[PDB]
Amino acid sequence: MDVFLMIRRHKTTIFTDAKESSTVFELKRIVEGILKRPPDEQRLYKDDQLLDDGKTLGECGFTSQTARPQAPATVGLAFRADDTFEALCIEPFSSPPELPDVMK
Amino acid sequence: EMLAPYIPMDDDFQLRSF
Amino acid sequence: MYVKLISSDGHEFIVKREHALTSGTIKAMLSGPNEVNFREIPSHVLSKVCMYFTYKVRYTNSSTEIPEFPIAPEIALELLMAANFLDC
Amino acid sequence: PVLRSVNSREPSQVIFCNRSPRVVLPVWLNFDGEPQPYPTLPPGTGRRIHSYRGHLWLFRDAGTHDGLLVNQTELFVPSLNVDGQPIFANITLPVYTLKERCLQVVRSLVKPENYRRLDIVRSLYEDLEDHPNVQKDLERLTQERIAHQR
Repeated sequence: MDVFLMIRRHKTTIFTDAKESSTVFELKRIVEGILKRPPDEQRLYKDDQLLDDGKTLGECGFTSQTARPQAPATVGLAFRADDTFEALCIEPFSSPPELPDVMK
Repeated sequence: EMLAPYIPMDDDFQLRSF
Repeated sequence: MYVKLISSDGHEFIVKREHALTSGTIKAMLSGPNEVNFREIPSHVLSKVCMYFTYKVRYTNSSTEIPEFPIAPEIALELLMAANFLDC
Repeated sequence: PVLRSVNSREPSQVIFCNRSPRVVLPVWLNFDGEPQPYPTLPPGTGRRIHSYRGHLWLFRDAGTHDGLLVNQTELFVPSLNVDGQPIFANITLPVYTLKERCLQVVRSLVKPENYRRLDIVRSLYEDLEDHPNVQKDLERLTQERIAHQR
Protein backbone atom coordinates (compact mmCIF):
# COMPACT_ATOMS: atom_id res chain seq x y z
CA MET A 1 0.00 0.00 0.00
CA ASP A 2 1.44 3.33 1.14
CA VAL A 3 5.01 3.79 2.25
CA PHE A 4 5.87 6.22 5.01
CA LEU A 5 9.09 8.17 4.66
CA MET A 6 11.45 10.74 6.13
CA ILE A 7 13.16 12.77 3.39
CA ARG A 8 16.28 14.26 4.92
CA ARG A 9 18.92 16.82 3.95
CA HIS A 10 21.16 18.63 6.44
CA LYS A 11 18.92 19.71 9.34
CA THR A 12 15.68 19.36 7.40
CA THR A 13 13.40 16.33 7.62
CA ILE A 14 10.22 16.01 5.58
CA PHE A 15 7.63 13.53 6.84
CA THR A 16 5.50 12.23 4.01
CA ASP A 17 4.03 9.14 2.42
CA ALA A 18 3.43 7.90 -1.11
CA LYS A 19 2.06 4.88 -2.94
CA GLU A 20 4.55 2.03 -3.13
CA SER A 21 3.69 2.10 -6.83
CA SER A 22 4.49 5.79 -7.30
CA THR A 23 7.87 6.77 -8.78
CA VAL A 24 11.04 8.39 -7.51
CA PHE A 25 10.18 11.14 -9.97
CA GLU A 26 6.77 11.71 -8.39
CA LEU A 27 8.47 11.77 -5.00
CA LYS A 28 10.79 14.49 -6.30
CA ARG A 29 7.65 16.38 -7.29
CA ILE A 30 6.46 16.21 -3.68
CA VAL A 31 9.84 17.59 -2.57
CA GLU A 32 9.66 20.40 -5.13
CA GLY A 33 6.32 21.58 -3.80
CA ILE A 34 7.94 21.93 -0.38
CA LEU A 35 11.55 23.02 -0.92
CA LYS A 36 11.06 24.72 -4.29
CA ARG A 37 13.65 22.74 -6.27
CA PRO A 38 13.03 21.02 -9.62
CA PRO A 39 13.36 17.23 -9.93
CA ASP A 40 16.41 17.63 -12.18
CA GLU A 41 18.15 19.51 -9.35
CA GLN A 42 17.44 16.80 -6.78
CA ARG A 43 19.24 13.64 -5.72
CA LEU A 44 17.33 11.08 -3.64
CA TYR A 45 18.99 8.16 -1.90
CA LYS A 46 18.22 4.93 -0.08
CA ASP A 47 21.38 4.79 2.05
CA ASP A 48 24.21 5.47 -0.44
CA GLN A 49 22.35 4.24 -3.51
CA LEU A 50 21.19 7.01 -5.87
CA LEU A 51 17.56 6.40 -6.85
CA ASP A 52 16.73 6.49 -10.55
CA ASP A 53 13.85 8.78 -11.52
CA GLY A 54 12.02 5.98 -13.32
CA LYS A 55 11.86 3.35 -10.57
CA THR A 56 8.86 2.96 -8.27
CA LEU A 57 9.46 3.28 -4.54
CA GLY A 58 8.73 -0.43 -4.21
CA GLU A 59 11.44 -1.31 -6.72
CA CYS A 60 13.84 0.85 -4.69
CA GLY A 61 13.14 -1.29 -1.65
CA PHE A 62 10.55 0.91 0.04
CA THR A 63 7.74 -1.45 1.03
CA SER A 64 4.76 -0.97 3.35
CA GLN A 65 6.47 -3.39 5.72
CA THR A 66 9.83 -1.55 5.66
CA ALA A 67 8.42 1.99 5.77
CA ARG A 68 5.68 2.15 8.37
CA PRO A 69 4.00 5.16 10.05
CA GLN A 70 5.68 4.49 13.42
CA ALA A 71 9.10 3.77 11.84
CA PRO A 72 9.36 5.59 8.48
CA ALA A 73 12.10 4.80 5.96
CA THR A 74 14.82 7.42 5.51
CA VAL A 75 15.23 8.89 2.02
CA GLY A 76 18.45 10.88 1.58
CA LEU A 77 18.27 14.19 -0.29
CA ALA A 78 20.95 16.36 -1.91
CA PHE A 79 20.65 19.35 -4.25
CA ARG A 80 22.49 20.07 -7.50
CA ALA A 81 24.85 23.03 -7.80
CA ASP A 82 25.87 25.04 -10.87
CA ASP A 83 29.50 23.91 -10.80
CA THR A 84 29.92 22.12 -7.48
CA PHE A 85 29.03 18.75 -5.97
CA GLU A 86 27.03 18.72 -2.74
CA ALA A 87 27.82 15.56 -0.80
CA LEU A 88 24.81 13.76 0.66
CA CYS A 89 24.76 15.00 4.26
CA ILE A 90 22.11 14.10 6.85
CA GLU A 91 22.71 15.80 10.20
CA PRO A 92 22.15 13.38 13.13
CA PHE A 93 19.46 14.16 15.69
CA SER A 94 20.39 14.86 19.31
CA SER A 95 20.89 12.16 21.92
CA PRO A 96 18.96 11.60 25.16
CA PRO A 97 20.64 11.64 28.60
CA GLU A 98 21.44 8.56 30.66
CA LEU A 99 18.46 6.39 31.54
CA PRO A 100 17.66 7.28 35.18
CA ASP A 101 18.58 4.63 37.75
CA VAL A 102 14.98 3.96 38.80
CA MET A 103 14.28 2.99 35.20
CA LYS A 104 17.16 0.53 34.92
CA GLU B 1 -28.13 -23.78 36.07
CA MET B 2 -26.19 -20.85 34.69
CA LEU B 3 -23.79 -22.00 31.98
CA ALA B 4 -20.47 -20.13 31.97
CA PRO B 5 -17.94 -20.03 29.13
CA TYR B 6 -15.31 -22.78 29.04
CA ILE B 7 -12.32 -23.72 26.88
CA PRO B 8 -12.56 -26.95 24.79
CA MET B 9 -8.88 -27.42 25.60
CA ASP B 10 -7.40 -27.83 22.13
CA ASP B 11 -4.15 -26.82 20.50
CA ASP B 12 -3.97 -23.03 20.30
CA PHE B 13 -2.84 -21.88 16.89
CA GLN B 14 -0.49 -19.26 15.51
CA LEU B 15 -1.98 -16.44 13.45
CA ARG B 16 0.03 -16.38 10.22
CA SER B 17 0.10 -12.57 10.23
CA PHE B 18 2.95 -13.15 12.71
CA MET C 1 -0.81 21.82 3.39
CA TYR C 2 2.42 21.47 5.40
CA VAL C 3 3.68 23.00 8.65
CA LYS C 4 7.29 23.35 9.81
CA LEU C 5 8.23 22.41 13.38
CA ILE C 6 11.58 23.57 14.82
CA SER C 7 13.33 21.56 17.53
CA SER C 8 15.67 22.80 20.26
CA ASP C 9 18.84 22.05 18.28
CA GLY C 10 17.60 23.58 15.04
CA HIS C 11 16.28 20.60 13.08
CA GLU C 12 13.22 21.41 11.01
CA PHE C 13 10.46 18.85 10.68
CA ILE C 14 8.05 19.36 7.84
CA VAL C 15 4.76 17.54 8.26
CA LYS C 16 1.36 17.55 6.59
CA ARG C 17 -0.84 20.11 8.33
CA GLU C 18 -3.57 17.50 8.88
CA HIS C 19 -1.14 15.17 10.65
CA ALA C 20 0.08 18.02 12.84
CA LEU C 21 -3.49 18.66 14.01
CA THR C 22 -3.16 15.36 15.88
CA SER C 23 -1.66 17.69 18.45
CA GLY C 24 -4.37 19.44 20.42
CA THR C 25 -1.83 22.17 21.21
CA ILE C 26 -0.95 22.68 17.55
CA LYS C 27 -4.56 22.33 16.44
CA ALA C 28 -5.64 25.17 18.72
CA MET C 29 -2.70 27.29 17.50
CA LEU C 30 -3.61 26.84 13.82
CA SER C 31 -7.32 27.82 13.72
CA GLY C 32 -8.10 31.38 12.61
CA PRO C 33 -7.33 31.46 9.73
CA ASN C 34 3.13 27.68 8.77
CA GLU C 35 6.21 27.60 11.03
CA VAL C 36 6.02 26.67 14.71
CA ASN C 37 8.79 27.04 17.27
CA PHE C 38 9.20 24.15 19.73
CA ARG C 39 12.69 25.01 20.93
CA GLU C 40 12.18 23.30 24.28
CA ILE C 41 11.88 19.93 22.49
CA PRO C 42 15.06 18.11 21.29
CA SER C 43 15.25 16.73 17.74
CA HIS C 44 15.40 13.13 19.01
CA VAL C 45 12.06 13.69 20.74
CA LEU C 46 10.38 15.82 18.10
CA SER C 47 11.17 13.32 15.34
CA LYS C 48 9.35 10.64 17.35
CA VAL C 49 6.43 13.01 17.91
CA CYS C 50 5.98 13.49 14.16
CA MET C 51 6.08 9.73 13.68
CA TYR C 52 3.23 9.58 16.17
CA PHE C 53 1.21 12.02 14.06
CA THR C 54 1.57 9.76 11.02
CA TYR C 55 0.80 6.71 13.14
CA LYS C 56 -2.32 8.20 14.70
CA VAL C 57 -3.72 9.46 11.39
CA ARG C 58 -2.99 6.20 9.63
CA TYR C 59 -4.46 3.90 12.28
CA THR C 60 -7.45 5.70 13.81
CA ASN C 61 -10.76 4.26 12.61
CA SER C 62 -8.70 1.47 11.07
CA SER C 63 -9.89 -2.14 11.01
CA THR C 64 -6.41 -3.53 10.35
CA GLU C 65 -4.11 -4.93 13.03
CA ILE C 66 -2.46 -1.99 14.78
CA PRO C 67 1.31 -2.13 15.35
CA GLU C 68 2.71 -1.03 18.70
CA PHE C 69 4.05 2.52 18.77
CA PRO C 70 7.72 1.91 19.71
CA ILE C 71 9.26 3.99 22.48
CA ALA C 72 12.86 3.40 23.54
CA PRO C 73 13.35 3.62 27.33
CA GLU C 74 15.99 6.39 27.05
CA ILE C 75 13.49 8.80 25.48
CA ALA C 76 10.35 7.88 27.47
CA LEU C 77 10.42 10.75 29.98
CA GLU C 78 11.19 13.48 27.44
CA LEU C 79 8.60 12.13 25.03
CA LEU C 80 6.11 11.97 27.88
CA MET C 81 6.58 15.63 28.76
CA ALA C 82 6.39 16.49 25.08
CA ALA C 83 3.18 14.48 24.58
CA ASN C 84 1.72 16.12 27.68
CA PHE C 85 2.80 19.55 26.38
CA LEU C 86 1.48 18.93 22.84
CA ASP C 87 -1.70 17.24 24.12
CA CYS C 88 -1.68 14.13 21.91
CA PRO D 1 -26.30 -4.01 36.22
CA VAL D 2 -26.69 -2.70 32.66
CA LEU D 3 -23.42 -4.44 31.68
CA ARG D 4 -23.69 -8.20 32.22
CA SER D 5 -24.00 -11.48 30.32
CA VAL D 6 -27.42 -13.06 29.80
CA ASN D 7 -27.90 -16.68 30.87
CA SER D 8 -29.13 -17.74 27.44
CA ARG D 9 -27.81 -21.30 27.69
CA GLU D 10 -27.53 -21.05 23.90
CA PRO D 11 -24.00 -22.21 22.90
CA SER D 12 -21.91 -20.04 20.60
CA GLN D 13 -18.53 -21.19 19.33
CA VAL D 14 -16.09 -18.29 19.40
CA ILE D 15 -12.48 -17.92 18.36
CA PHE D 16 -10.29 -15.41 20.16
CA CYS D 17 -7.60 -14.02 17.85
CA ASN D 18 -4.87 -12.06 19.57
CA ARG D 19 -3.75 -9.79 16.75
CA SER D 20 -1.83 -7.58 19.17
CA PRO D 21 1.75 -7.61 20.51
CA ARG D 22 0.54 -8.07 24.09
CA VAL D 23 -0.32 -11.07 26.25
CA VAL D 24 -4.12 -10.78 26.18
CA LEU D 25 -6.44 -11.39 29.14
CA PRO D 26 -10.03 -12.08 28.08
CA VAL D 27 -12.45 -10.88 30.75
CA TRP D 28 -15.94 -12.35 30.99
CA LEU D 29 -18.61 -10.34 32.79
CA ASN D 30 -20.72 -12.93 34.59
CA PHE D 31 -24.46 -12.74 35.27
CA ASP D 32 -24.03 -10.24 38.10
CA GLY D 33 -21.85 -8.09 35.85
CA GLU D 34 -18.72 -9.12 37.77
CA PRO D 35 -15.35 -9.40 35.91
CA GLN D 36 -14.06 -12.98 35.61
CA PRO D 37 -10.62 -13.66 34.07
CA TYR D 38 -9.90 -16.47 31.61
CA PRO D 39 -6.73 -18.12 30.18
CA THR D 40 -4.52 -15.49 28.54
CA LEU D 41 -3.55 -15.42 24.86
CA PRO D 42 0.10 -15.11 23.77
CA PRO D 43 0.85 -12.50 21.08
CA GLY D 44 -0.35 -13.49 17.62
CA THR D 45 -2.11 -16.67 18.72
CA GLY D 46 -5.70 -17.83 18.39
CA ARG D 47 -7.93 -20.14 20.44
CA ARG D 48 -11.33 -21.80 20.17
CA ILE D 49 -13.88 -20.89 22.84
CA HIS D 50 -17.27 -22.31 23.86
CA SER D 51 -19.25 -19.29 25.01
CA TYR D 52 -22.96 -18.50 24.80
CA ARG D 53 -25.19 -16.11 22.91
CA GLY D 54 -25.57 -12.86 24.84
CA HIS D 55 -22.45 -13.15 26.99
CA LEU D 56 -20.17 -10.10 27.34
CA TRP D 57 -16.39 -10.09 26.92
CA LEU D 58 -13.69 -7.43 27.08
CA PHE D 59 -9.93 -7.75 26.72
CA ARG D 60 -6.92 -6.19 28.43
CA ASP D 61 -3.14 -6.53 28.51
CA ALA D 62 -2.72 -9.39 30.99
CA GLY D 63 0.09 -7.76 32.96
CA THR D 64 -0.89 -4.09 32.84
CA HIS D 65 -4.63 -4.14 32.07
CA ASP D 66 -4.09 -1.49 29.39
CA GLY D 67 -7.30 -1.32 27.37
CA LEU D 68 -7.62 -3.33 24.16
CA LEU D 69 -10.30 -3.55 21.50
CA VAL D 70 -12.19 -6.52 20.09
CA ASN D 71 -13.53 -6.18 16.55
CA GLN D 72 -12.69 -2.48 16.95
CA THR D 73 -14.97 -1.96 19.98
CA GLU D 74 -14.91 -2.22 23.78
CA LEU D 75 -17.17 -5.23 24.18
CA PHE D 76 -17.68 -8.50 22.34
CA VAL D 77 -21.03 -10.35 22.41
CA PRO D 78 -21.30 -13.88 20.98
CA SER D 79 -24.23 -14.51 18.64
CA LEU D 80 -25.70 -17.78 17.33
CA ASN D 81 -23.37 -19.53 14.88
CA VAL D 82 -24.61 -19.29 11.28
CA ASP D 83 -24.02 -22.64 9.55
CA GLY D 84 -21.32 -23.96 11.87
CA GLN D 85 -19.50 -20.70 11.15
CA PRO D 86 -17.44 -19.71 14.25
CA ILE D 87 -17.68 -16.16 15.59
CA PHE D 88 -14.40 -14.24 15.49
CA ALA D 89 -13.19 -11.92 18.22
CA ASN D 90 -10.22 -10.07 16.76
CA ILE D 91 -8.29 -8.47 19.59
CA THR D 92 -6.08 -5.54 18.62
CA LEU D 93 -4.39 -2.55 20.21
CA PRO D 94 -6.36 0.68 20.15
CA VAL D 95 -4.57 3.83 19.00
CA TYR D 96 -3.41 5.04 22.43
CA THR D 97 -2.68 8.74 22.86
CA LEU D 98 1.06 9.43 22.72
CA LYS D 99 0.83 10.37 26.38
CA GLU D 100 -0.84 7.14 27.47
CA ARG D 101 1.72 5.14 25.48
CA CYS D 102 4.60 6.97 27.22
CA LEU D 103 2.91 6.38 30.59
CA GLN D 104 2.75 2.65 29.84
CA VAL D 105 6.46 2.43 29.02
CA VAL D 106 7.43 4.38 32.15
CA ARG D 107 5.20 2.27 34.42
CA SER D 108 6.72 -0.90 32.95
CA LEU D 109 10.22 0.26 33.93
CA VAL D 110 9.85 2.07 37.25
CA LYS D 111 8.45 0.64 40.47
CA PRO D 112 5.44 2.62 41.76
CA GLU D 113 7.34 3.55 44.94
CA ASN D 114 9.85 5.29 42.66
CA TYR D 115 7.55 7.24 40.33
CA ARG D 116 8.17 10.35 42.40
CA ARG D 117 11.95 10.13 42.07
CA LEU D 118 11.54 10.91 38.36
CA ASP D 119 12.47 14.39 37.15
CA ILE D 120 9.15 15.27 35.46
CA VAL D 121 6.41 17.88 35.97
CA ARG D 122 4.40 17.14 39.15
CA SER D 123 1.06 16.49 37.44
CA LEU D 124 2.53 13.45 35.68
CA TYR D 125 3.18 11.61 38.94
CA GLU D 126 -0.57 11.27 39.46
CA ASP D 127 -1.12 10.24 35.84
CA LEU D 128 1.40 7.44 36.37
CA GLU D 129 -0.20 6.29 39.63
CA ASP D 130 -3.63 6.23 37.97
CA HIS D 131 -3.01 2.94 36.13
CA PRO D 132 -5.70 1.26 33.98
CA ASN D 133 -8.35 -0.56 36.05
CA VAL D 134 -11.08 -2.89 34.76
CA GLN D 135 -13.57 -1.89 37.44
CA LYS D 136 -13.25 1.81 36.64
CA ASP D 137 -13.56 0.98 32.95
CA LEU D 138 -16.87 -0.79 33.56
CA GLU D 139 -18.20 2.19 35.48
CA ARG D 140 -17.12 4.40 32.57
CA LEU D 141 -18.63 2.15 29.92
CA THR D 142 -21.76 2.02 32.10
CA GLN D 143 -22.24 5.79 32.12
CA GLU D 144 -21.32 5.91 28.43
CA ARG D 145 -24.00 3.28 27.98
CA ILE D 146 -26.57 5.38 29.83
CA ALA D 147 -25.83 8.47 27.73
CA HIS D 148 -26.34 6.39 24.58
CA GLN D 149 -29.94 5.60 25.51
CA ARG D 150 -31.45 8.98 26.47
